Amino acid sequence: EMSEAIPFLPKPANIDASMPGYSGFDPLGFSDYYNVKWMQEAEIKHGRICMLAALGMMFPEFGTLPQFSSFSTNPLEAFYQVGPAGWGQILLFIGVLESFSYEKVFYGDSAPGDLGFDPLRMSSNAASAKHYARAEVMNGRLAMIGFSGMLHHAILTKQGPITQIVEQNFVP
Amino acid sequence: YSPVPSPEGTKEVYWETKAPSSDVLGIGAGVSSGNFAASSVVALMIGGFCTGQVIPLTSDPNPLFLIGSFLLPYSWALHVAAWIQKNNGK
Amino acid sequence: AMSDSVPFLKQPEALDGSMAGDVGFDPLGFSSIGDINFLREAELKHGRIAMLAAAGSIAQDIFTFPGVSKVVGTAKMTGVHDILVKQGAMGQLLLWLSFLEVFGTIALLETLDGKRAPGDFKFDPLNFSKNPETFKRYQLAEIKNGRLAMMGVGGMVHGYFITGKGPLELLGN
Amino acid sequence: LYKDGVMQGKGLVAVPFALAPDSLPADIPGYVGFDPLGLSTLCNLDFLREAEIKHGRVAMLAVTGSLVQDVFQFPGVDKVIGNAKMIGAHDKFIAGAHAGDTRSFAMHQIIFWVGLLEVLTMPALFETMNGGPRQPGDFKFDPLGLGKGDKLARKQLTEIKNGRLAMIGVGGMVHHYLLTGKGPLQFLA
Ligand code: CLA
Ligand code: CLA
Ligand code: CLA
Ligand code: CLA
Ligand SMILES: CC1=C(C#C\C(C)=C/C=C/C(C)=C/C=C/C=C(C)/C=C/C=C(\C)C#CC2=C(C)C[C@@H](O)CC2(C)C)C(C)(C)C[C@H](O)C1
Ligand SMILES: CC1=C(C#C/C(C)=C/C=C/C(C)=C/C=C/C=C(C)/C=C/C=C(C)/C=C/C2=C(C)CCCC2(C)C)C(C)(C)C[C@H](O)C1
Ligand SMILES: CCCCCCCCCCCCO[C@H]1O[C@H](CO)[C@@H](O[C@H]2O[C@H](CO)[C@@H](O)[C@H](O)[C@H]2O)[C@H](O)[C@H]1O
Repeated sequence: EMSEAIPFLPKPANIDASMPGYSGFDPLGFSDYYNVKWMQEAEIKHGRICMLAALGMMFPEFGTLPQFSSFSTNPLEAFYQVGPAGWGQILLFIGVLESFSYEKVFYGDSAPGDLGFDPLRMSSNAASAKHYARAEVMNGRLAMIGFSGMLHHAILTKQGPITQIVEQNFVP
Repeated sequence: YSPVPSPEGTKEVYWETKAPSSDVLGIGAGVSSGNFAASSVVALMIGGFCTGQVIPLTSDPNPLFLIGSFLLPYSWALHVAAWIQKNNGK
Repeated sequence: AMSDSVPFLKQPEALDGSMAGDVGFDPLGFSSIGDINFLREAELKHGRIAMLAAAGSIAQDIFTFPGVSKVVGTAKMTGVHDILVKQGAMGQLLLWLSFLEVFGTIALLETLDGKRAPGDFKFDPLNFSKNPETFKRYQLAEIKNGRLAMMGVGGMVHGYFITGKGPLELLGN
Repeated sequence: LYKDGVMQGKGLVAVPFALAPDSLPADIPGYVGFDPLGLSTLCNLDFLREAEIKHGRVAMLAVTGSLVQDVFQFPGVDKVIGNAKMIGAHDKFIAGAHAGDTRSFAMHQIIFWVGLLEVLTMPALFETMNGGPRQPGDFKFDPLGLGKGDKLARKQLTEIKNGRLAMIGVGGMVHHYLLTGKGPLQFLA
């Protein structure tokens, strides 16, 4: 049995197709050493944070909140222009969100990523649940790559992604 | 060697479960987890408010806000006790 | 079992009803933290000091001792306190009450061992507790008047703070 | 329940394409079927019910108050408040409390006493969220003894419904002010 992402390598032993974002991709063998369910939970959280971040690196260029209308459209400047009080409130809200994740991860045996946030019940249909389960991990990985790109491009150009594109400032 | 003395009423509080027993809270062993959490939130608000009044410190600070600023470190122990009582069935 | 004062709340575990004025009123759960005998000593001491303070405020509105009116002028209620730190009344009273409260500290140390009833200094020179029902009636009346005197002293002093008149000067107009 | 299975409870579906969560039971006063966004899964049900009841009761006291405040004023309020009303008054009360005027301290008195009451009845919420014998909204407050039997049931339904209605009313009575000023009957007429 061979890996389907890398067809000349053997299939990794500790990842199976039941995991939603499976593609048989583990050339460095991370799943052979570390706890696979932990690595799934961590991948899901990194991807979700990058989904929110990839939307939020782009969205203030379309429009800003009226109280933050004077804030820069460069994300790396608007990070600093927010005062310590607003970032402290954001950190407190993130901590409220992470209390459930702490309880679930260190004291529970739920599925990876399951914090019990399904108000619309969009996973009730089985095929729909499978498609959303795979698609969350796919768009999460895509947003990880995209947010990495946007952050280092914003380091180089000191402007947002849309702004950097339309001025065509592509060379450092 | 010789018997090591302790004050009267010292019990064994060594724990390997999810949470310690309520005896580690001493006199607060009978306070419910909801009361601890509410007192932690209230202490956090009062301590932060009083501290924010006394960050521009003068040579005549208000004594009441000085006392109330000590509720800011108190809320940490309060939410730890809230977690302890919540996982103790209280 | 629900509390009698607060019917939508559970009865406190450390309140049995054996004490005078126990109707089960403890929503914040203070009796779970402190010893109930220590708390009853605190309540009785606060109430007795407040009874004496209320009676003193009423009497010092009613009349003054000979010579006090030159020392204090027209600065009745708490305004005399500072003035009498400049004189020697407050220090003398603090010393003698500190003596009495050292002996009260010994009495509290005996209360905490289960060998003394709460608030019991056995001070009955004029015998009134001649019957065990009159004793319970006087205990209930003492604790109720102590709580009433706590809030009455609060009202008199804070109204004096607002107006500068006094408890009975206010009712004159 | 009052008219269980007809007015509330089992079987009734409010949004046919967005079914309410199955965790949402059918023996809570006011269940018609209306939870299209599934928001009952994101919080404790006791907290949600008691929060709805408290929001509703505050809105009921506000709507009744709004109408009367726009109609009948206590003697001597004209010397402090004057021709102002509603959302301004609160603010300028604080301004009066900021100015130094020792007789405009009404809103501080009410915040003191309502906060004291909320602090003292907070443990009722705390045993309520542990499945205790107290139901959300039950403070056992019936001085006149009118709901002492089955008559309670009907009242419960009607109360929670009026609460929701009151929740709408204040918003109009506030937001219609924030564009124009005036008051409920000054904006009606
Ligand atoms: C990783 C996430 C992340 C982080 C750290 C930030 C950080 C920041 N944002 Mg930003 N933002 C994000 C995501 C993020 N954003 C997303 C996803 C959007 C699109 C909605 C925006 C839209 C946005 C605007 C329009 C503005 C900011 C601004 C800011 C800055 C000030 C803080 C603030 O008000 O935040 C605001 C952040 C939000 C409103 C995002 C909240 C998203 C929540 C958490 C997700 C909700 C999930 C779900 C839909 C809830 C409903 C459930 C229900 C259906 C059942 C700060 C640098 C302001 C600024 O300084 O501009 C220069 C500003 O004006 N953000
Ligand atoms: C709303 C529910 C409710 C009800 C029905 C009661 C009922 C009662 N309380 Mg009570 N109480 C309540 C809430 C309530 N409480 C709350 C939220 C607190 C603050 C934590 C208290 C604090 C409290 C204290 C400190 C005391 C009582 C006492 C009493 C009893 C004397 C009745 C009296 O004088 O009425 C008049 C009561 C008031 C004006 C205050 C309560 C205001 C509520 C909203 C009105 C309820 C009045 C009630 C229907 C009258 C009962 C009818 C009849 C039995 C007389 C009575 C059994 C006394 C007692 O004997 O217990 C030791 C007492 O000393 N209560
Ligand atoms: C509301 C008043 C009141 C009542 C009913 C009681 C009741 C009681 N006390 Mg008590 N006490 C009080 C106030 C009161 N106390 C105050 C203010 C103090 C501080 C000085 C004390 C200090 C005290 C001690 C140290 C002890 C008691 C004890 C007792 C118990 C024994 C029976 C007894 O003597 O009661 C009978 C009480 C009365 C008949 C009340 C007397 C009311 C007087 C006559 C009125 C005085 C008028 C006033 C001075 C003038 C006002 C002037 C105006 C201008 C305002 C009993 C439960 C003893 C105990 O628990 O163990 C057995 C004990 O050891 N008490
Ligand atoms: C949500 C409550 C609410 C709020 C925040 C306000 C806000 C205000 N009112 Mg108004 N008012 C209300 C309801 C409210 N109103 C109701 C329900 C009435 C009776 C119809 C009134 C009648 C009223 C008059 C006549 C006046 C005010 C005035 C005022 C202003 C000064 C504050 C003051 O003195 O209040 C006073 C408020 C009251 C006297 C209402 C108390 C009625 C309570 C809520 C009944 C509760 C009974 C119930 C058994 C308690 C249960 C306790 C527990 C079990 C929950 C301020 C803008 C004054 C003003 O500036 O006018 C221009 C003024 O003159 N109020
Ligand atoms: C939970 C769920 C729901 C939810 C909903 C919530 C809101 C979920 C939202 C999920 C959202 C956040 C998905 C966002 C994905 C964006 C990713 C894929 C992209 C990055 C773009 C990359 C490719 C790039 C870029 C590139 C950069 C690097 C450089 C540039 O030169 C070029 C370019 C621009 C191309 C709700 C709440 C309704 C409840 C329901 O019961 C369940
Ligand atoms: C000597 C001196 C001074 C002094 C001083 C003095 C003498 C100060 C004395 C202060 C006192 C005695 C304050 C009392 C406050 C009572 C309160 C808050 C009651 C609350 C009741 C509550 C919360 C609820 C009650 C209730 C209600 C209605 C509803 C719920 C149930 C219930 C519990 C029954 C200085 C330092 C100022 C300076 C001066 O130069 C010298
Ligand atoms: C979800 C992600 C959460 C993580 C972020 C939460 C922590 C917040 C970090 C600090 C945020 C703002 O803090 C910040 O304050 C000042 C402005 O307000 C900054 O001050 C300066 O910062 C930069 C210097 O490197 C400059 O480009 C800024 O123009 C300048 O304001 C401080 O250098 C910084 O500490």
